Amino acid sequence: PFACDICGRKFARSXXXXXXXXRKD
Ligand SMILES: [Zn+2]
Repeated sequence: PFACDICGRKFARSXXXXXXXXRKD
């Protein structure tokens, strides 16, 4: 795994890394 800064949570690698929703909301 790897963690986000902005979430403080663990995730995989995942071509949905389409979460670039850290540009607009
Ligand atoms: Zn995140």
